[PDB]
Amino acid sequence: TVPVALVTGAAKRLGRSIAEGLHAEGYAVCLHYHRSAAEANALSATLNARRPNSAITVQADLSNVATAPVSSAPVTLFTRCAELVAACYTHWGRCDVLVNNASSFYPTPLLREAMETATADLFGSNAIAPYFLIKAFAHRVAGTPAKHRGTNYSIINMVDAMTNQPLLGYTIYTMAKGALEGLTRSAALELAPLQIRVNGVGPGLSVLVDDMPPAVWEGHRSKVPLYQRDSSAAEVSDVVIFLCSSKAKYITGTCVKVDGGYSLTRA
Amino acid sequence: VPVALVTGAAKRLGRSIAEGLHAEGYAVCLHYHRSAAEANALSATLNARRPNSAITVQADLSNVATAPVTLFTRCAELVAACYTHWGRCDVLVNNASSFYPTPLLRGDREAMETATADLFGSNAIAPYFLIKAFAHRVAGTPAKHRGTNYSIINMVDAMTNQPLLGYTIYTMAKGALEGLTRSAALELAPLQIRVNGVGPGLSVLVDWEGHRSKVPLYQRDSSAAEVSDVVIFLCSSKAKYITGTCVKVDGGYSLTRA
Amino acid sequence: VPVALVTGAAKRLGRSIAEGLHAEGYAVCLHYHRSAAEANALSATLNARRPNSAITVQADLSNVATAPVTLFTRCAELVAACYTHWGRCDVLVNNASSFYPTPLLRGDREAMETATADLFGSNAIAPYFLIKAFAHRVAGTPAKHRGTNYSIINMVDAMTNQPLLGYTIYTMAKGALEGLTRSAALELAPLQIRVNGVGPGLSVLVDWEGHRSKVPLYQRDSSAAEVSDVVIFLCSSKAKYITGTCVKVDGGYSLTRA
Amino acid sequence: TVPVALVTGAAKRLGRSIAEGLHAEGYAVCLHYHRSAAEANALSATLNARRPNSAITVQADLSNVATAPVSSAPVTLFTRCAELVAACYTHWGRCDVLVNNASSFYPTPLLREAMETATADLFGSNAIAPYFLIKAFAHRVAGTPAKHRGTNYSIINMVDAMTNQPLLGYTIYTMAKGALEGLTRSAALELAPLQIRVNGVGPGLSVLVDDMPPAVWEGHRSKVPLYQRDSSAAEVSDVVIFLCSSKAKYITGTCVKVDGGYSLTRA
Ligand SMILES: NC(=O)C1=CN([C@@H]2O[C@H](COP(=O)(O)OP(=O)(O)OC[C@H]3O[C@@H](n4cnc5c(N)ncnc54)[C@H](OP(=O)(O)O)[C@@H]3O)[C@@H](O)[C@H]2O)C=CC1
Ligand SMILES: NC(=O)C1=CN([C@@H]2O[C@H](COP(=O)(O)OP(=O)(O)OC[C@H]3O[C@@H](n4cnc5c(N)ncnc54)[C@H](OP(=O)(O)O)[C@@H]3O)[C@@H](O)[C@H]2O)C=CC1
Ligand SMILES: NC(=O)C1=CN([C@@H]2O[C@H](COP(=O)(O)OP(=O)(O)OC[C@H]3O[C@@H](n4cnc5c(N)ncnc54)[C@H](OP(=O)(O)O)[C@@H]3O)[C@@H](O)[C@H]2O)C=CC1
Ligand SMILES: NC(=O)C1=CN([C@@H]2O[C@H](COP(=O)(O)OP(=O)(O)OC[C@H]3O[C@@H](n4cnc5c(N)ncnc54)[C@H](OP(=O)(O)O)[C@@H]3O)[C@@H](O)[C@H]2O)C=CC1
Ligand SMILES: CN(Cc1cnc2nc(N)nc(N)c2n1)c1ccc(C(=O)N[C@@H](CCC(=O)O)C(=O)O)cc1
Ligand SMILES: CN(Cc1cnc2nc(N)nc(N)c2n1)c1ccc(C(=O)N[C@@H](CCC(=O)O)C(=O)O)cc1
Ligand SMILES: CN(Cc1cnc2nc(N)nc(N)c2n1)c1ccc(C(=O)N[C@@H](CCC(=O)O)C(=O)O)cc1
Ligand SMILES: CN(Cc1cnc2nc(N)nc(N)c2n1)c1ccc(C(=O)N[C@@H](CCC(=O)O)C(=O)O)cc1
Repeated sequence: TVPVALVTGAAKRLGRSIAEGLHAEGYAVCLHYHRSAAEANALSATLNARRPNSAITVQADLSNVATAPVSSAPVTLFTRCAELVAACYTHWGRCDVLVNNASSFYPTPLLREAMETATADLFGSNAIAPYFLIKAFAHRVAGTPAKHRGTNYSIINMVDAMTNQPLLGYTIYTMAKGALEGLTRSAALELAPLQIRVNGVGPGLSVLVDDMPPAVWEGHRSKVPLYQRDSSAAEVSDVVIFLCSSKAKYITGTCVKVDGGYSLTRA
Repeated sequence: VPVALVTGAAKRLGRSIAEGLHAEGYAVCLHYHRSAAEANALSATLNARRPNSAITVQADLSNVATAPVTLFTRCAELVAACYTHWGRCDVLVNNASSFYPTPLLRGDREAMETATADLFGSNAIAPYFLIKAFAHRVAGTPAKHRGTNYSIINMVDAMTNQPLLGYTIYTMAKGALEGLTRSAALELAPLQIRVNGVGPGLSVLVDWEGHRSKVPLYQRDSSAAEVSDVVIFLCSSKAKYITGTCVKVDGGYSLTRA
Repeated sequence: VPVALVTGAAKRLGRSIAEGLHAEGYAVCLHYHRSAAEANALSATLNARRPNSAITVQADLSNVATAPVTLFTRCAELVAACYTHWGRCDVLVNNASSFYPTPLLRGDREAMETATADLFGSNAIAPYFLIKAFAHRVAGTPAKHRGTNYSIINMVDAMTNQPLLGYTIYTMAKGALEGLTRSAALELAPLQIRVNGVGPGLSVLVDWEGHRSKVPLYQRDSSAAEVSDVVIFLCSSKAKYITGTCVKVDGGYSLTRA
Repeated sequence: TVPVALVTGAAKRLGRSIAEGLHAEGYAVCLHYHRSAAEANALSATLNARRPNSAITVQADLSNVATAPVSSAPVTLFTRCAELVAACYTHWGRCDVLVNNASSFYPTPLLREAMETATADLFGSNAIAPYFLIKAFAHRVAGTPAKHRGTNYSIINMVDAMTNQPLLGYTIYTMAKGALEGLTRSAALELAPLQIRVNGVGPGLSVLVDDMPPAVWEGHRSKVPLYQRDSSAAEVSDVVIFLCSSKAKYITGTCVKVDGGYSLTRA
């Protein structure tokens, strides 16, 4: 049987490595994107060239805002999330794995309309959208006759090993990852009767090159105890792939740091 | 005369905190949403004990616009009310909180959206804006006239790490509130504003034998004072080196397993 | 008149805790190992303030036999000393602790063995036996005459989760002490004995700019009182619902990263 | 190249599944035992029959006590630990992985000579021995010319997902696993310059059958959220095997619970 994975924010960086890793194990993957349409579609062609009808793309703004319909009233985040899960059942009749990877990240310093949009985008992508996606995912397994349910349902939330040692100026982001840790434990307990495992993976510093200038990149990366560098995308994605595997079937409600020991440091 | 702003101060733990802060000598702003009678009464009682020592401000802390006025603005006005009235705000206790189920399994969408805005707003988004407004006011006060003992206390939950079945949005919001405690504690340290949490286990359940009987210490839920006295302590000059920490007040219930 | 047993009470934080407990009215047993002069002096000062309010007992708390006498026996005698003298022991503060490096990399074996016995004994094995002896005495006292406020405070470390390079045995012993706090808090709940921890960050470093300057709140280490006042609070009847918990007193240093 | 793993307490149950799992990946394994000599030696024959010269056995009491020499003065735990690591270099010239699995577990209620032996056995097996074994392991890699060091050194400590919700009456055991968590973080930081990763795996309830009578076994196992049963030995060992793999190379200083969500419960 060919299981299916829905990966949010899958066009590049960590999300693309998670989609590639799952595809390498045999999963058909639904690649969600927000602004990186070209990149998502290129990845999709690359995957379908390797194995036909093994990848599809779907667009969505996961911020906690209402959007205009694509054909009466404004569409809610809840609906958009339900439609992402639906795309998987419509195309392949199942959704075995959900990886909540999409996430906005920018400052919200404590010391007008921008603040409201930042709250909805940072909390929606990192926490409210994952909540609605898990709810739609669980509803679809619950509506599937037991004799037709898959045998290895897994949800992975991408959290952050370092949020307990806050990055100064990123309060809303930090709060939203703490809510995501709370969703991981609450959903793991609640969904355990359906055999749906829910776990987190929390990178420390990963693929810094694209986000920081040389000198800043060098300076951050030097404080990681193990290897004195940021991780590669595969160093993170291989752990997500292992948690979705049948070998990790007794693991639920846990968050695994993939941080090279950065959380063990002190100023 | 120091000033304390207590959210959800009309009754139960919020009332107990206001009383305790009032006994150490603070002037207290009693925020309420639906409990106007109870709020006004408490205020009258406190003013009877010591004139012009209590006021009341109403506000919905759900993350919704009202007749428009955003949540932020409402939060800022609550902080502005302490200044306007008494010219200062030294303590802030984020206690108001909605709490009911949001089951993952089994007009409905609109109610779901109201529930996320109410549970997330009261437990996390409002506390954030309140913290941001409190900070902005301390920063704007010339160093020479600042208070010497600014403390912000967030009421968390000792048991959210062992989730209550069917309360996901609430649990997620308390997790966001723990994050806010650590982040604001770090960022507001230069202004000497301490930010800490207090996490009750089972408290004032009546205001049940199945639940109470599982608490290791005393086999009962706590009284309101058993929690507010901890909150007053954290606000005292003696807990001056304590910041970014959450103190459980749960009789050992978090030490238990099924 | 309640009685407190403070280990490593001769100076620094231990001295500050004894002073603070003495000011709330407790009779205090001042344990010491090598600091006889300082211990005896403190005792004289306290007895000058209030007659027959302080004593001194010497004991090595390393996990070694002495001239044989085991550590357990020595621990039991320390508890027996409070009873013998004043007929009661209501509070126990496990503060004594050895702290020096045990590097993983780069007669030697005998010194390694002395180091494990001293660091593990003082920070964890002694506290265990002391707790076991304290419990045994409360259990043996007819319910009718027990105290009404038994508290055991273990001095932990807010920063052991971000280890100091080269102090493995010490870090492991503080981890064992956190375990003891939770286990004894759960097991001693029926006898109403509370067991909690207090974890300093950087305190009384002189009794350094590199270290101090990294503390978010105040950019300095704490004073002794900034830590002992927390310990006295936990021992007070007002923190009666608090059990099995560790309170950090670190100025936010545990919130930092390299 | 054939890497070597030293597994303590490897004769049965979880330890034997960890040794079997590592051997299946190609490692030569040194099987340490204390009282289960016959069982250790049988496993050793089974492994060597599958692949010659791939398994050896070594005996040792890991309690923090001195023992009589096997040929002047009484031998210390430190020496016995160093000799376990030495056995691997003597036989195969290397020791790539160390799994600290051996552990005593029995009550030490708070409410004569037995207490001293319990303290040394419970703290030695669960914490002091792991400390000395890691120290000997690190010393041997440090003494190996860099050009000859292996490329994937990993130490795994078996901890306990449930020690933060203490089992009534097991104080010394609980304290010793807390010290083992402290050793995991301290050693991960200190050894990171040598690229030696140190992580923990913490089962919840596993292979209960042998340790509990039917009715008690049934009652405990029913409180696990996921599956309402205790785990199998492989459900735990597959996670240890994954953490020793090159795919887990950016993970250090972390403890992964394998508990079916049991730590998420409350009384
Ligand atoms: N990189 C690192 O060091 C760290 C990573 N993590 C976590 O790992 C995960 C992956 O990290 P990384 O690859 O760096 O993440 P990115 O910052 O690269 O974001 C991944 C994607 O999320 C999407 N996204 C952002 N906002 C929205 C939105 N409003 N609606 C829908 N999608 C949105 C984007 O899609 P598009 O481009 O299509 O718009 C983007 O490509 C994240 O959850 C992150 O928080 C945690 C700690 C560190
Ligand atoms: N009680 C317990 O066992 C526990 C409590 N806690 C925490 O302690 C704190 C106090 O607990 P408790 O006293 O039980 O709290 P309540 O359930 O009694 O609520 C306190 C108050 O908050 C207010 N509130 C609710 N929704 C809103 C809203 N949308 N806008 C503004 N105000 C709102 C109410 O005001 P009004 O009545 O005026 O409308 C209410 O009186 C809470 O943060 C709670 O999560 C943690 C764990 C356990
Ligand atoms: N100071 C700090 O920054 C921090 C302290 N803490 C903790 O707070 C507590 C108090 O700290 P601090 O005041 O610095 O402690 P110290 O380093 O000053 O030691 C306190 C005392 O413990 C005693 N002691 C040491 N070894 C033994 C032994 N083998 N047997 C009996 N007694 C012994 C000593 O007694 P004598 O002098 O009479 O021999 C000594 O005065 C400790 O548990 C410590 O780990 C935690 C983090 C930081
Ligand atoms: N089973 C479970 O539910 C749980 C397991 N864990 C942990 O997982 C690991 C494996 O668990 P499990 O298989 O149940 O363990 P066992 O209790 O079966 O013990 C494993 C082995 O440890 C050895 N051992 C005990 N004392 C000593 C000693 N003094 N010196 C040397 N070796 C000694 C034994 O060797 P021999 O037989 O050769 O004497 C024994 O076979 C342990 O660290 C345990 O604490 C944690 C939580 C739950
Ligand atoms: C660790 N990290 C990498 C990084 C890149 N993309 C991500 N994307 C998401 N969704 N989540 C992350 N955690 C994330 N992290 C970082 C960390 C700090 C700064 C940095 O400090 N940047 C600010 C400035 C710092 C400040 O506000 O003081 C900037 O915008 O330049 C950048 C990237
Ligand atoms: C601790 N608590 C009291 C209580 C009362 N008011 C509060 N108010 C707020 N704001 N926050 C709280 N945590 C809170 N807690 C509890 C604890 C357990 C259950 C109980 O087990 N309840 C469920 C079961 C859930 C379900 O199956 O729907 C329920 O329906 O409430 C209720 C209240
Ligand atoms: C917080 N502290 C003060 C201090 C003083 N006495 C104590 N006494 C006890 N019992 N426990 C403590 N934690 C303690 N702490 C510190 C903190 C850092 C360093 C410091 O960085 N030191 C190293 C570096 C280690 C090395 O490379 O060997 C050292 O040699 O002590 C020293 C003392
Ligand atoms: C979860 N577990 C399985 C089990 C079996 N072997 C192990 N072996 C080790 N080394 N470590 C473990 N954690 C471990 N755990 C348990 C848990 C409780 C009891 C049980 O309660 N046993 C006591 C009695 C309980 C009590 O003392 O009150 C007994 O000896 O019968 C037994 C096994």
